[PDB]
Amino acid sequence: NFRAPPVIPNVPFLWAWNAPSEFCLGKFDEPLDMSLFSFIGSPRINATGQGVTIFYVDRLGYYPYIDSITGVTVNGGIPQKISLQDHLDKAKKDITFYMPVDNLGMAVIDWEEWRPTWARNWKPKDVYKNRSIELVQQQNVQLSLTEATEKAKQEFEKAGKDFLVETIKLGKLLRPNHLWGYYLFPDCYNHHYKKPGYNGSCFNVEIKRNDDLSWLWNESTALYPSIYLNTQQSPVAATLYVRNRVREAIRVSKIPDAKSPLPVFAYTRIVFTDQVLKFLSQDELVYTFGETVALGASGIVIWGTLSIMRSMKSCLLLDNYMETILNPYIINVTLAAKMCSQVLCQEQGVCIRKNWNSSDYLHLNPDNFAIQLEKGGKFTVRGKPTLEDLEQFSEKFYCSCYSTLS
Amino acid sequence: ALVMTQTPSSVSAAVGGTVTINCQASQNIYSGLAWYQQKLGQPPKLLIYKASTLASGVPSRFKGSGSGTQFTLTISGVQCDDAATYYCQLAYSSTNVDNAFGGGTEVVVKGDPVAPTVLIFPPAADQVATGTVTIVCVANKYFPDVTVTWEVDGTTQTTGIENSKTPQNSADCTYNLSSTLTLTSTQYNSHKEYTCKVTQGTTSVVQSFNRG
Amino acid sequence: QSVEESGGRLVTPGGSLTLTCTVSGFSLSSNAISWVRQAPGKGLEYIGIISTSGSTYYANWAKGRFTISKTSTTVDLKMTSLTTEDTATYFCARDGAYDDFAYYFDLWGQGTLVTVSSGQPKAPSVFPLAPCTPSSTVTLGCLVKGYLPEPVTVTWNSGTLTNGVRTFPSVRQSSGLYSLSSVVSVTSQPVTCNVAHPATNTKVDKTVAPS
Ligand SMILES: *[C@@H]1O[C@H](CO)[C@@H](O[C@@H]2O[C@H](CO)[C@@H](O)[C@H](O)[C@H]2NC(C)=O)[C@H](O)[C@H]1NC(C)=O
Ligand SMILES: *[C@@H]1O[C@H](CO)[C@@H](O)[C@H](O)[C@H]1NC(C)=O
Ligand SMILES: *[C@@H]1O[C@H](CO)[C@@H](O)[C@H](O)[C@H]1NC(C)=O
Repeated sequence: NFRAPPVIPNVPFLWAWNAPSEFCLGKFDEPLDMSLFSFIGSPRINATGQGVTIFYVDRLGYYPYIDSITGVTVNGGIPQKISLQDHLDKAKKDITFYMPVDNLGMAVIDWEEWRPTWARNWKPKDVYKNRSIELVQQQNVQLSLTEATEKAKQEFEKAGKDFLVETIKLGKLLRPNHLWGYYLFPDCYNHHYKKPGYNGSCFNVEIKRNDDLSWLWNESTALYPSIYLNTQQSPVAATLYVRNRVREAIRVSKIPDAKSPLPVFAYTRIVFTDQVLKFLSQDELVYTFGETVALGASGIVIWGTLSIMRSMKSCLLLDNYMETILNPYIINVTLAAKMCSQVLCQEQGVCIRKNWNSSDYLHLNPDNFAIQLEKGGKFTVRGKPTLEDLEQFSEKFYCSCYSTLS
Repeated sequence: ALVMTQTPSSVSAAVGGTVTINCQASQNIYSGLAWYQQKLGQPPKLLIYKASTLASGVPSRFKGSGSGTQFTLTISGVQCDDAATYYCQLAYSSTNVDNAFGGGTEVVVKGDPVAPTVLIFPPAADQVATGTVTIVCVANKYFPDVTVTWEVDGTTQTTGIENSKTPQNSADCTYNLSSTLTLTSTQYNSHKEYTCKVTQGTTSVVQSFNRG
Repeated sequence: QSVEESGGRLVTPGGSLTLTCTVSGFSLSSNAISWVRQAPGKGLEYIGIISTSGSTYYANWAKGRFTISKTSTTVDLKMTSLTTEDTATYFCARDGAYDDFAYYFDLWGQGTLVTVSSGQPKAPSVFPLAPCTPSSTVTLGCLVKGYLPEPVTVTWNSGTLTNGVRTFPSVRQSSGLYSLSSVVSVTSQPVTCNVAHPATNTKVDKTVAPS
């Protein structure tokens, strides 16, 4: 099983940071501790941070959506009623605006209100089917409710897929030095983690759905699944959940090309999705990031809000998190991965675990190494590996080829 | 137990191109194996700083090659300038169980032969009164190695022979040898003539001296 | 940069000893340091290695006896339970940082001699060697005999007569005593031998003139 080639040379595992924290000047007036970060993005509406731009629902043309909260239908609410000619024109206007100069980066299109496959629209997303029936009734009265509901599915699938394929293809052939992709695709659906006898193993039908959603993967360049966490799970439950999500995200990458699979930039968060103020301790970071470094992903993209990046106390707390927990772990895993490559593979790629249903990881043995901070904030790594570390890695782990270094 | 074995332990190859000194192992070692060179009386010198990569200052066009558990260092250009003893060392920080350095390899160079010339040195004053006497024979610019014999007024001693041999030359691979014989004062006064003999074969060099 | 050993001396069986290795031109937190020994007429043996993080690795024959340590400038070795099997010359090697995950030593020192015996020190006895038709060029020599610890240095005319010098390796005897000889050649003005023994700290001068 091969793997994608690195976008930036001398970096096999890449990090992206997409949050509006570009304003706050960290601590001691130092603006940026982002040396480890190859790509830095800013979602502010007027901002022009090239690295990782992202077009939300409110931009990039005339995207239709019925607001779930009490609100009005916008641009029709269904992909059936859209002009499909003004959309591409305003999208061209937006593409001209948000990247006047062509530069390397990844653009993500954040559109989730409806899902382009029928039968994934259980409550509260049943609305897009209600309307999808009644419109047909307003065109023909011969057909009963059964026939109207049947023909509803043939005015939402075609509509949505012709929407998104074209919204990409005005991006892929125009400014191809960027990396285009939709947010949160694929998905597997793990919501049964409270019932007894829980194993996160995605149910059969969801795998069938994403397997037959194969038309979209042939369009985008990069994938961006979500490996979010909440505080209702247990250690084993969280490990299995993350493991299976990422494993599916890696299996869906075999289809668009079977020799040089895509880049998977795991969209993650450093905050619990149930409590949006409590960070992840190091053990949670293990089965969030280390389970990703150790399964073959091309990199990790973190995401934020303004919830933890507006107040100055928030700036201080995030500065402490960066200087105590996150950056040391980033160097830990990255240096483990680069050492794996250079020693055990001769840099033919990145190494991937033998049996995934296991708690093996890519970490630096504390009895040999020392990751420290010298004065000035530039990290330094001291120490070299022993032979026993390489032996245990070469038994647990194994390597595989790159897309260019086979 | 990481055991690393060197074969050969001494190589004798004339001017031309000589063998690749080896190194074995028992635990898998990827590429952390270094080779060193040490002339007699001097600290070693780093020649190959991986299984294959040469360091700056290696004009003898060495080139090492290998991986896995068996490794070699090839001597491409050998003359009378690259005579020393070579070594292999595992380069990763030693495991709990280890044995890094090998048994060592030695290089014998058979250059152009030379003729020797024996110098015999009688024991000056203030040496016979102290109690023990010595006779010194020095063989200068000879190759290959010789054998030393003595004739003490017709008596060939067997005990009391000390030999010392120089490192190989950096001009013509020539050797220099020093030999000493030690005896008691009464035994020295018991005879008159001494003869030091250096032997290579059909050709033999003899020096002699008699008291008075 | 430089690496210089010190501390090698004479010791008695059953005791303990400490060697030091001094550096100049770099720092010990960026380059590592290794200790190796060589028994007379045998091979190099690996005693240990010190990483950049303070970790110390030894070989299994040495665990329980040897211990390394670092300072701001000097790296020291300490040993115990000394027997007759520990006589050697001790080197100090520095890692030149050619690789990011392995040690490779480029800069070496000179070496310290450790002698383990139950005796007491002696001083050498220096004699002249002058041959008994004479030519314009002659060969003279100096014989050094009977000294317990190595090494003994011999020089000619304050070192100015540095042409045609020939110095020979020492030899151990059955009484625990050494020997050595030196020779030079000169156009026939008398030659002078300076013989120095640091261990007994004696300097002896000899004037050699042909008979
Ligand atoms: C690199 O990260 C790993 C994982 O966090 C560290 O290994 C853990 O270290 C803690 C601290 O002592 C132990 O309690 C755990 O048992 C270790 N293993 C795990 C969590 O699987 C490792 O120490 C880090 N490297 C350095 C140099 O700090
Ligand atoms: C329309 O939506 C409501 C809730 O939004 C749901 O209860 C109802 O069943 C839907 N209509 C149909 C025909 O499913
Ligand atoms: C995983 O979950 C489902 C439960 O329906 C099933 O595939 C299987 O029984 C489970 N595996 C276990 C419990 O090992």
